[PDB]
Amino acid sequence: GKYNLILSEYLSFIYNSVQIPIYYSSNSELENRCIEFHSKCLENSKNGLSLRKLFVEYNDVIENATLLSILSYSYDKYNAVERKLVKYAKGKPLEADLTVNELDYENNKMTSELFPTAEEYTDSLMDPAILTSLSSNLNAVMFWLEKHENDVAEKLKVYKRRLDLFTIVASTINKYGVPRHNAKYRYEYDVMKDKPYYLVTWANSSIEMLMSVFSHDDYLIAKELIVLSYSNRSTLAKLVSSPMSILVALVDINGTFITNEELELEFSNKYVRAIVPDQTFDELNQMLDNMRKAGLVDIPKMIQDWLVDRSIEKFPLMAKIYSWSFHVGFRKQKMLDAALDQEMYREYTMLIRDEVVKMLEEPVKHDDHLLRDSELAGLLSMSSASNGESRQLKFGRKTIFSTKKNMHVMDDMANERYTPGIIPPVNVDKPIPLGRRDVPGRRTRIIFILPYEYFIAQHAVVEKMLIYAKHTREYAEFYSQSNQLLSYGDVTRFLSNNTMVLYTDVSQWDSSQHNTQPFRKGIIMGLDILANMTNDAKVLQTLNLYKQTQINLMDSYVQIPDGNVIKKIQYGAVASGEKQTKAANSIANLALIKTVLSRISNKHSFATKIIRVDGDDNYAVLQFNTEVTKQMIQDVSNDVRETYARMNAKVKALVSTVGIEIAKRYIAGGKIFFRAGINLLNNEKRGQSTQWDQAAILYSNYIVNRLRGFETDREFILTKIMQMTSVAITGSLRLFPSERVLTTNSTFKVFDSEDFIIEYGTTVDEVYIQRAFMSLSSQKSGIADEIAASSTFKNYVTRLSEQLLFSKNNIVSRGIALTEKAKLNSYAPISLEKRRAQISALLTMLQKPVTFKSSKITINDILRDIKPFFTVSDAHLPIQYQKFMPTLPDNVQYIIQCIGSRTYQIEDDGSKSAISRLISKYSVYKPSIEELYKVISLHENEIQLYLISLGIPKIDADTYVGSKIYSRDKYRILESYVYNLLSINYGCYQLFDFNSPDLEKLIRIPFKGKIPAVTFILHLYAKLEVINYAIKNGSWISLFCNYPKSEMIKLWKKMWNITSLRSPYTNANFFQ
Repeated sequence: GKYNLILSEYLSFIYNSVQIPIYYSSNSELENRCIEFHSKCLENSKNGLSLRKLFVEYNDVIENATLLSILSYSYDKYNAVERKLVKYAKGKPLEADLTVNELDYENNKMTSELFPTAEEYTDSLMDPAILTSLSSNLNAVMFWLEKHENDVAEKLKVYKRRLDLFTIVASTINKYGVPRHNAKYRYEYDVMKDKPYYLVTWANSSIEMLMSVFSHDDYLIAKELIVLSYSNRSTLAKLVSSPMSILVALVDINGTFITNEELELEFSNKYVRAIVPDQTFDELNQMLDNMRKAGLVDIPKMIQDWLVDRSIEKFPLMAKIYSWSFHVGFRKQKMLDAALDQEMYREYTMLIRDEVVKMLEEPVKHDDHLLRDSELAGLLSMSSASNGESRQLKFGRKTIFSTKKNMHVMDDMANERYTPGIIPPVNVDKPIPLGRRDVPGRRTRIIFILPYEYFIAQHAVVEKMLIYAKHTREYAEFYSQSNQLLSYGDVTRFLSNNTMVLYTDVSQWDSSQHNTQPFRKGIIMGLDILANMTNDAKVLQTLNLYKQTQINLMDSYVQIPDGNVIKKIQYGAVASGEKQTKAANSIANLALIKTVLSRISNKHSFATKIIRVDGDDNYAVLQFNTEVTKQMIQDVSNDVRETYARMNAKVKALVSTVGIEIAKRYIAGGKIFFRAGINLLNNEKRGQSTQWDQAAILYSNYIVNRLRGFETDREFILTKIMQMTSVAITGSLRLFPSERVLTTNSTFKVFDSEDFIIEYGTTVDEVYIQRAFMSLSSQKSGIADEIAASSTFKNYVTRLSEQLLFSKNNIVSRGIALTEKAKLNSYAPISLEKRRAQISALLTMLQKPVTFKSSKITINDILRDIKPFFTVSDAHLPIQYQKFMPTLPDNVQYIIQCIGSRTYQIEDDGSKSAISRLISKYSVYKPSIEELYKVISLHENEIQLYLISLGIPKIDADTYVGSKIYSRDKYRILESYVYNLLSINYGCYQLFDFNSPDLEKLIRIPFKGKIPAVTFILHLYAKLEVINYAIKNGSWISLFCNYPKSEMIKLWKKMWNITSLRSPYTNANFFQ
């Protein structure tokens, strides 16, 4: 409820020249009052008359109606930012030390000194790539400063620390003025030329950090980072983060959580003595010395202080610094510099070849259907296919330019130019265009943008590969529905005073030319063995074509931009951009550690408890037949590094007995930690999302950081959302959506009125508003239709269908057409028409609704029914689980202490149902949870046709439609679909154990009717209600269900007619 009020203070703060609160009500008479009040308000304003009496005269509308939005008319130039900033510019501007960076352009020189002409200029190295302005961020920060001006006690100190810091930004920015942005939120050469190139991006990173400062430690860290970042744009994050890799090895283990035979977390009071060889301390000191040499003082001191005792109790600071380092910004170099960095592998290539065969040995011999119809699968998959180059297309009677692979396939199929049998060359004749990957602290990487022939030639095989990984534990990232908690648990498991954990960073090795030969050689060698396992023409061809993509890649060439010219150098390293990138890289990293561990054994005798490959890291737990000593650790560590060295692998390999550190997570003191370094006011690249989507993404990012240990003041986040979600009617009229519009569960939801708690319309006004937004959920797109009617498109839909279906499929066919129609929204013209349509509708929608014949049922409606049948009563749950994830906020951590947490993902796609498995056994088609949901709920006779229409044998189709499993699936599909609509796998909930015995007690549900569907939703609704209460109140409640038996049948019917909601909030979770 505080959002609507904060919004007014902000608008009053920004404009000082009128505000017109717009209300609405499900009630008819009240709504007329709302209409009258709005009119009188506009009339008084357009006469310079007070609205004070009017607010009293319409107290009823203020008190009972729902605020829809706040109208704002201001006749100013918005140049107020220039004026407001001077009050804080009373400081000494920062002076960029143009000596800290290797590459000259990474130094905060003057924009002109890097681009003496407007024709050579490019924001490609500092572009915030976000749909919000630096001008806005400044306004937001000053607004908060004013509000917390008279604060007292500790709140004042927070204000004090922030006021200081903002002065640095204000002083430095004032020296050159505030960079004015254009409509596309892009900063041009005219504004930028007379100012430091990295000025704008730096301001965003600094503003973002300072509005996240609370404690004195935050201030110290933010101050050092904000100041050094101004000149260091390439090693600050790496320098600050390097120590953590060693620190984890230091903290002793006093009680930790492990994984048991049921793959679930379980507390163990075990104690493990961290044993660190003297040499490790030197390595740590060097990292510290380097930090000091780079101008860092406070941060190095803090680590140094921590090093006296190395207590897990005072470790939060080390973690806080580690997360903070990323908020400096991304390292955006020049394509060329990024690209430029680029007998013993006998064992290594052998393992890769063998691993390749195992993953496909069974599918190939049996003559798996997918492998046979692989090419068809690739076409269906094209949607989830990585982007390609911007080609010249022609649909129907028009010409366009698309970068989507599916569109290239349509045009190519039409003009008889579609030839998947022929896998284009990627050498000097056909140079690979290049995509990039920008991350904080690490060097920029390139991405191959190969033609679709490559994806199709690879999709089926990789999917089969991943399946093997799914049931293989070595592949931490893929194994089961497992989350990182299980991986965390596996390491702690065996840790004892006679075992040492060996972690290794291998990110550099993936792009090592030394690596590329053994790599492709191993995959192909394996492919040949696979071919010698079958005779199937379909299988051998798909198996063979994959072999071809590897050979073309063996010698690839790249189009590296160098100014306004596109050079072409011979690339000889394994870059990413393939379909097998993630899976193949995993196979290689695993092969690598297997190879290294095998070599070291010749000297030391250990036991391989576990071996793991997870992303850009790999690790293992070895057990020795004697207590581990510093000397033993030193010997194993040296031999490991030496072995990696012999293979010419630039990798960072450490050894410990208590912790580990890898890109996705780090374990220190038995506890689990996840870096909270997601940048907020600066993005990696520019996409095609809207400001609203971006606002929801920002909130989403804010939530993940907060859960991980970095908290940006919510008031600031709220203000940004206020700026980003606003809309302009005229040049002086800007409309700001209210809290209800923004937080309600609709197609326009941006955030939760209360963090970690998702609410659902529990009032008539909310339901009234919810239905209205849905009406204009999907808008028209003339262009999108032109192509839908285009022959080249129709043939495409029909061609795919005529290869999948045997009999008469329309349920599947209707889906394929609509799927494609949507698969075109990326193409700017189509999406752009949609946003404009959505906005105009939204502008009027905010004004007047009423005419909407509701008939669609959503999750909101089902819950709306159940609520009235639950009797609440205070209950009590004692804290019994020790905190294993320290950074978690208190309210969220409290739930875990009482009910615990999980280590798995809840099936929410329906893949675990028999029907889905059966369709997979015979068809390459992949029905969604939504389609399966509609299909399972059809008449037994229809299900038989649908299964057969997809190639399913009649004996099998008939056997299932009756079997007990078919009915069982019915519950599972609905259960899977519902979990999906409840975001049970995202946000905060994904952490909680919804089957906690402790939570289960608080739910008192008498089974008046043994109807699996109704019993399920009532229990889940009860669990969510109880948990949300704990999250917001710190205490518990017990829920008793007295749902009518007669009513249950009505409800059960409603359950099978639920419409899924699409929104920025929804997209934001998926975005993660």
